[PDB]
Amino acid sequence: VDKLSELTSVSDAELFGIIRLIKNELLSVIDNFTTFGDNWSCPRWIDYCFQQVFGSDLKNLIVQGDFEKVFNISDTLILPKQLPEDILQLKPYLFYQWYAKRYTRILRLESLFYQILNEHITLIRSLVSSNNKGQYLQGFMNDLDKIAYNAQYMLSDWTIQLGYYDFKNQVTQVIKTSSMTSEFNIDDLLYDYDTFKLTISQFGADSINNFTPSQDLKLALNDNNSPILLLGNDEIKSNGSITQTDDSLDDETSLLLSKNTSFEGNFSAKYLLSSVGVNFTFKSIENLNFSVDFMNINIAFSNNFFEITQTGQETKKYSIAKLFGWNSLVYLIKHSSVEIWDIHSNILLVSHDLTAPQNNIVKAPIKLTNLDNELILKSFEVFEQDEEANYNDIEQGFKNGIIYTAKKMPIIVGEKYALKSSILDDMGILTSDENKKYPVFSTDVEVESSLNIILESTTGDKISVDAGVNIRTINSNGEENYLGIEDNHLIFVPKEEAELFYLKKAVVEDTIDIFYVVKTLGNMFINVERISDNIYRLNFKAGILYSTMESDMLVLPAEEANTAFYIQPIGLASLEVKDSVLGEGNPWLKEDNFLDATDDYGNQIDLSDNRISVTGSVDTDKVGTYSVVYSYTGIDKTNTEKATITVKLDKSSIKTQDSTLQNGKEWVRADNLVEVIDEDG
Amino acid sequence: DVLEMFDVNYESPILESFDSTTQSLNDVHVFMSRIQMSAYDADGEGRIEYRNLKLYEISSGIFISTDRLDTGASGVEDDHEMVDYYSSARLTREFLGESLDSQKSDYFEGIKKVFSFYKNKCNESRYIKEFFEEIQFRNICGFPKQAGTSSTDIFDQFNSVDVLLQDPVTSVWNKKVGSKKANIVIIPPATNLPITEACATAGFQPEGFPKLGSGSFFTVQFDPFFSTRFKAHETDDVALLDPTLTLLHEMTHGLHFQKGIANPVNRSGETPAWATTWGRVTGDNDAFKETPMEELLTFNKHTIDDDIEISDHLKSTYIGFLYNGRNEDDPTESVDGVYQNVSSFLNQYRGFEISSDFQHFIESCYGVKYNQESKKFIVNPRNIKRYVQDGFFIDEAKFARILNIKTRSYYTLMPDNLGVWSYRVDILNRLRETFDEDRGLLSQELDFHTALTPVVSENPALELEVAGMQRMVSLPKIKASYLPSDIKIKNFTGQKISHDTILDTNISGIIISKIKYKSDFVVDESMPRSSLNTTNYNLSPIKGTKFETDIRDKTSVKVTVSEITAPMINHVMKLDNSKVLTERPSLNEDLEETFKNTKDVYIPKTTAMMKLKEGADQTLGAVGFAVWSGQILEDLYNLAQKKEVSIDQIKDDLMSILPFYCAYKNLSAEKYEQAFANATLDAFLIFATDGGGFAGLGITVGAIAINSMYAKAETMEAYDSMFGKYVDQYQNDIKNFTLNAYVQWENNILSRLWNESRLAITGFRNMLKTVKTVMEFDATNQAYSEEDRKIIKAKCEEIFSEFPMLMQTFAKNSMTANLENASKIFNDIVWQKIKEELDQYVIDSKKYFLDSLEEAYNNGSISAESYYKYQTEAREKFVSPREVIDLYIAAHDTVVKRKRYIRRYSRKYDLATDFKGNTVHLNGLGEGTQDIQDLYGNYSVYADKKTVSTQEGHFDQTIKIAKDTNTINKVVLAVSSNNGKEYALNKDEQYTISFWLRMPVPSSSEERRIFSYSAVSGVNKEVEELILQVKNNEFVLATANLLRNSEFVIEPRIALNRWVKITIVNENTRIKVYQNDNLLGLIKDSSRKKPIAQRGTFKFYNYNVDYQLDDISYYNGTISQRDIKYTFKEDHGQFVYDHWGERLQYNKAYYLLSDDNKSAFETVYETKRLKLKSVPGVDIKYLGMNDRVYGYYGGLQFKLVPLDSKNMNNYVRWGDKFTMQSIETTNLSLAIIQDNAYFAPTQLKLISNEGKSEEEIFTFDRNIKLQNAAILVGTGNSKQGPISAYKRGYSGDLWINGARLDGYVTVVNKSNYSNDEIQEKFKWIFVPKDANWVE
Repeated sequence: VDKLSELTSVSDAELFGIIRLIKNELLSVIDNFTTFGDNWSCPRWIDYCFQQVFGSDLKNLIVQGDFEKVFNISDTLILPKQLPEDILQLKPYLFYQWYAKRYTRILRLESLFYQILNEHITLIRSLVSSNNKGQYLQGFMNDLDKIAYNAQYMLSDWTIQLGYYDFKNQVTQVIKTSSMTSEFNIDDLLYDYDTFKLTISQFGADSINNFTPSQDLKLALNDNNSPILLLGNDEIKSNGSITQTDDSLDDETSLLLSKNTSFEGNFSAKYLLSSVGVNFTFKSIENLNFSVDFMNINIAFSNNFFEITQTGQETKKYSIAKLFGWNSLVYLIKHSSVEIWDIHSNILLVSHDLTAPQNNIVKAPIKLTNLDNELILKSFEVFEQDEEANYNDIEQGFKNGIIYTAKKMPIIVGEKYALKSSILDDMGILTSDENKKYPVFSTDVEVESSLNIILESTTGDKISVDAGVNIRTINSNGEENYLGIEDNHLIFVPKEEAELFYLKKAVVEDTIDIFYVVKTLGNMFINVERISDNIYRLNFKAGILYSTMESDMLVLPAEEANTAFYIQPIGLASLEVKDSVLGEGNPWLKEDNFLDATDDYGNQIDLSDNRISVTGSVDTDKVGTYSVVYSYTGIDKTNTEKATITVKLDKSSIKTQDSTLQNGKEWVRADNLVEVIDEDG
Repeated sequence: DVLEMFDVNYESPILESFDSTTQSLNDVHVFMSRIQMSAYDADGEGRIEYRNLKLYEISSGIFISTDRLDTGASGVEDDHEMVDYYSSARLTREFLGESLDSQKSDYFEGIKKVFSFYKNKCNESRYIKEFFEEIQFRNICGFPKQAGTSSTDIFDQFNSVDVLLQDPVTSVWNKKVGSKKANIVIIPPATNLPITEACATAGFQPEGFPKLGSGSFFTVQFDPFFSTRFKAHETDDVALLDPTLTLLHEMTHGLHFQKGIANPVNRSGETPAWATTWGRVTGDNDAFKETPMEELLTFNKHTIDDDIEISDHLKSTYIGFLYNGRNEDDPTESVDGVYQNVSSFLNQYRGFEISSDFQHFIESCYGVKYNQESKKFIVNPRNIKRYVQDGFFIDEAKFARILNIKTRSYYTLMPDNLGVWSYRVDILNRLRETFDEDRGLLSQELDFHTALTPVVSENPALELEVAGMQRMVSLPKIKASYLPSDIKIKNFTGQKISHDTILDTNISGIIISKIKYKSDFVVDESMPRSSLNTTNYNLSPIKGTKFETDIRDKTSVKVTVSEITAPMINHVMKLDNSKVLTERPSLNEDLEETFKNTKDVYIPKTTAMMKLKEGADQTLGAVGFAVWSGQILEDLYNLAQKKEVSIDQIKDDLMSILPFYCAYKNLSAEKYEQAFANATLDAFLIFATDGGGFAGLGITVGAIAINSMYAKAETMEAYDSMFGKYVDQYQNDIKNFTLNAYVQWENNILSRLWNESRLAITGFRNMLKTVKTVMEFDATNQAYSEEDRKIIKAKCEEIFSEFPMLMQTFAKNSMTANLENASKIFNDIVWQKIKEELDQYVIDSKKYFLDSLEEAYNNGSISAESYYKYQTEAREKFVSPREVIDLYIAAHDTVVKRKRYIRRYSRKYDLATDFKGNTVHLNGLGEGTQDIQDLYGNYSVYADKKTVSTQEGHFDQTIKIAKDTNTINKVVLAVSSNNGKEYALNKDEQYTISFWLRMPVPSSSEERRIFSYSAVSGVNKEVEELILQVKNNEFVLATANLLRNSEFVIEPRIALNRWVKITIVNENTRIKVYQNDNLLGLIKDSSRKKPIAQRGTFKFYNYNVDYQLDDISYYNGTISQRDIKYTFKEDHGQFVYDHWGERLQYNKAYYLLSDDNKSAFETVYETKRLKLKSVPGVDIKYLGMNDRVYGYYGGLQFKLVPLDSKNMNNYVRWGDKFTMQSIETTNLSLAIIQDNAYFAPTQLKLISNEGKSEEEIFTFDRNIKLQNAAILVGTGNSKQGPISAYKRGYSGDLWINGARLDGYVTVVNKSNYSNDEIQEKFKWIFVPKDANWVE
């Protein structure tokens, strides 16, 4: 009221300010009644209408006894003068009798609130569309269409709730006030709510799609079988090679965007109160440089930095973690903010404040220019979402069934992985003991022989959670020992006495990582039990205490992270150095000629690690070349990288002396600076 | 192994001769010793003295004494009681009808029975075993080694107790013969302390300020024979504090004393501001309340009605500030921290060649490693972060969840005077069986324990008066009654970075993901537990006192406030009970006039109290009272519903308020809605004044300034140090700024609004005690008719029975409004101002870096290589931080942790719950034959192995229950929560039992029983409450614990081989039944007969068909229909299900049916075109009747082949693409093929799948996650790529409908018009050929 009174013009800003108040007026609900019914979801604007007419709201005048007074219901149900052979048969007869006698008198006051709801929304369509001309307006009228369609169903659903607890009350009163069936099972004459409600009205406010579908990117073929490319249902442009690849995160195909390859569609937010976005899955190989141009915002992913430019505003660079494998990203455009989400782990990545007003209602294009090596897209949906839709409450993972490594590539049968524990990370190395009968997690730094892991199923290559595996164990030399179980200990067995292990997806409390518990068919879960200061056993315990079976996952508490394992790849060890041409006297640290290193699992480590030794120094005073050996000493192999640092002789002096010029003495350089010599002199 | 107790009695002889050669000191167990105490004198001056005490080494490092050291007078007279019982006679004289020696013999046998209970709880939980180890067997190291202790000497005053013999020359026990390993000392409460006061103290506190990491053995002054009463979470159900938890609260305090992380202290000696929380009441003189964060971490109890708690990210901030210390701008207020005190202690051994037993003594003390070369301790700044983090791995709240014993802090004890606090606990079972060694106290109901009889009982109180008025409000003197103070804004300034500045390195900001698993404690049997080193100490009286935890403040502050605080509004809203009501309560609608009468009750000006101030009209009899009281109940529920408002401060969001909150600003609930137009964020505060002045929301954030560079040397190496260091402090300033911003939000906003959430639930509970007493006074109105009082008093007791659920509904809404307000103030005010300030910090520091780098290069103070190094460095480092995203992920992990707490909230809880609210996790943990075991350890499962099985099945595992056609009503599975203790019985108990049930069709009406819940009505007594059975040819949920005991016929056919979910919400009055997610009906209009507890048995009986069960659950309170629908959808997870309710499987023979007709495909006469034909129904007998149910075995069967074939038992999830292969002919698969020779031009056909075929890849519509059924979508691709629109007919997705002449396909509409109407999805059903279904 005070918004629509103190207004001579509706701004584009006040369009959003109004539609939130109409959504808070016509979609607001008072929840609880708790007598004459429990689920009584009455809209707020109708009880205000009953408050203005009768002084009290509708709960305070059903209690008074004015339900049949204010609904103009002037009739009660009656049994027939001859009841059937089965009093079960007057179960729907009282549903037809109550519909005619009493519900159509409720339904005729639903008619009046449907007319008052339509005449109010007609007025705010009149007060805004005549006082605001702007590109946002079609979003306001489209959203008033959505609030009207939803409030007309919320009004519809509320009379069924009023109807159900009136039908429930009239059927008790029709057989308590009769001697024919005075004592009888009234629950044989009543209906449950979802058979009463779906008999009257098949659809309610729960059946409304609040937003239009998500516009899947797809390859297709014409009637002339020409390779078109859809975005939902409408063909879009395509500029380069977009072909299919079996390289997927699951056993589906995937799209291969080649170098400098782009499609271009169109999109628009239908409503004002919506966030719009791009949901897409891709394999994050190195040197990816793609760029999505969505709703006049360019979001350029480049070398694990995010650049977001609004059209006509400053480019802002955003630093993320190194995205390692298959990533699900959502490029959300909100009001006044652009947000990038990881949907594997359900965390925020980038949040860029929009400095210009963002209009998502006009049609703006959707590009994806690839700009570097071949982007393996899996999905690409352009959706439109609720503005207060959280990505925090969703339980994390691909929700796929495939078991992934910590670097989010799927596990293939073979391929020599590495079991890591969650208690003790990458620094906790799986190995064999002195007797070569147990696998042991040793957190030493002098571990002799690491033990890699090979899972195998004789099924599909991407290993499912639903399939049991055998876990071979191969050391640095190639001794293959299958893992088995005796006396509740994980030991080494032959092939024929191996045991089916069932990897199950799990999470522990205060982390965002996806772990795996390893169980058997008998619910015996591998625990990492500590036996020495630096040595851990793998002993099976029956079930996980205080573990919650969620959807298919286990929610481990922080105290039961023994059972949480994860898997890393191997042979990803790297060390890259450069050759820096120094000068005589110019300083050198060991991190100057070091570019980038990487663990056996692919972790980007630096020179401050206790595995990279720099054997050699320089002088920077004598002219001679100096070779510095950088060396990463792994768990099994040590790779050394030569880095030579020349010290080129520099003799750089620009010796000067002072001068006094004469009467307007034309000036050149040569009268002052006297001795200038280069590096070699 | 762990609490392995020595053969030591009270009657065991003391050590009087040692001889030093024949016998070991490790075999001495009773001896005289010396413990450092905080003695007092006649002056009241404290001094830290040593006291002689006879010790008794009851276990391998644990000593107890029975002496009550003369530590000065109490100052409080004998047999008085402030809140703890003060006496001077206990363990000094004859006290309460027993001699000194009998008190001394009982205290030995009493403490040794408490530790007997802990040893029985050592083997039943790994989490208690890891505690008693970490606390008894630990190596303890203290830093500033005193006089008479050499370096490289493993036993000194920190971790040993002296063994004293008596002199020949005099009777004084001071002839030291050695000192053995000490971890714990349990003495009685001393002379200067009350009888019931448990207090933990570090054993040795040296002179000077305690260093963080300086460990000590801990002394506990604890008496297990006394307790104080507490008002439990169960409202006005008073209980007794369990003394076996009161010791575990102090050992938790004492584990911090062994690690050194218990008294964080700055350089000036005081506690830092980040280590306490301060309350405040301002007025004539200021009153404050300090609650240290070590107390908040020892009782880290996560409930709404407990102020003594911190979040997991605020805990980690305190854990990380103990580890790395915290430099302030004033360096006398900096904290040294653990890492910078262990590292300053282990560098004294850097060139000294310590021994092997001393090296292992430290390497297990601090997790460090020692190399034989270089003679030094390599200290690791991750094993010390792991050292401080593992000091707080457990707390009194986690002990009370393992041990099902109820608790409340001494720091939140409200004197609601039900009488006397101090009770006598009988731990030796002298009068009745009170305390076992297997189970603890067999009750906490204070009718067991004998109450003490004091002479004077003066509760301490905060006396608040309004300035110009006259009414004293004696609040409790606890943290709840004070305004929680804002944390001081930091205001980060410049650094002036040089090449030699030792800037911090181990600073971690907000940590998002951390495994907080306390690493297991390795034992070392090859380490000495004593030393035969007579070295005299300095036992001179140090002037001061020792830091004692859990000291109870017993003063009373009088403050004359200016403004009425919410705690006071809460107070005067209470009926002021204690009287018998002669006149009506003088209900007063004005707050500033209630403080003028000292007899009025402040009622808010709502339409619930204005109908209570004006009574019922007595002219109308029972009917007018039912309308009056009934309307008041409805008008109180209107105050409980959260309603959204709008603020100009919060863009794009509607903030929430409860109508009740007007009570705290004395508004009419419609003038209160007026005040949110033209408003600020300093509204939404019900508690916005400390008593003197306005105290608004501290949303202001300190400004962060860029650092300077000042080179003191002009070398090229000095600038490469300075240009490197400037980026290093740039990252350090951001990591401290985003961490200071989390603690400003989590304290000033989230903790302030959560405290105003619980000040509202208190005040709403207080005004509901005014509704009760006025409706009860009006029910005893003599003007009413005497047979109308039978109807009127029954109505007052019926509106009262709805207070339970009203106050749950109010608490779930007051929490949800104030949590979403604190969530929205973060997203819109705090995190926006962090992002706005750090954007100017990133930009100005980059501008400052790249104007000194180009200045130093052009001048020539840096090389060309170094200029190119730090230009690529500024491009990669001076960028938008990921710590403002880590600040987001921190603040939205605390909110999710509290959005989950509100979802599982119960007014009354008994068992340790889940995060879903469940208290049961039956699992089938068996090698070959599965024995069912509860995984939460709350329940005890009896499973008759002849019939109860456990299979793979529904979601993970089912409990199959076999037939018994011979003997009816035999319990075969019984999941009990009944220990045999005495619980708080109430009629006002709600719960929610819930289980999935798959039962085939039962042909017989044998009038058996399926299932019976039976709640605990006493001590090893149980009344049946909810019986599901076959009663008259229909399943009936009967009822056995109501005053009238109605039944409820399950009309929907639940036994048709399909997985149903039966939820029974048993409130007091109503019992709602749910099938899956729809309310089948109620049992109302009757209350509970016998009072019950929230413990009980889940007796599942034998039936005459093999039925199954799954997710048998029990919730401590009611579950909404909203929350039953949400639980039901999330129970199904990400799978697509059969009709039977079992997950779909690839390579499985599925009858594909239509879900509306149940009509199935069929080939046209000879061709491969499909025609949907109807599947005939089944004439069954269901419980002896003649039901006619849906038939499912008709027509064509279809596998779902995946895209590259694996094997059968893989499950189908939402988003899994497959290929429907015919089974009757294996070489044919479903495809959608355009023919243009039929009426339907784009029919659904069976095409050949041999070789490179273009069979259609199908899927299910992911965006419609149905249960029991799904919508097929022809994806439009094949295994050879996308299908040609010439061959197919269309190009994209096709829904598969039941319409020929459309060709059973319609286009999936994704245009901007598809949600203008209702979608009309066509559901399909997959029935596999099941063996419990015949047609």
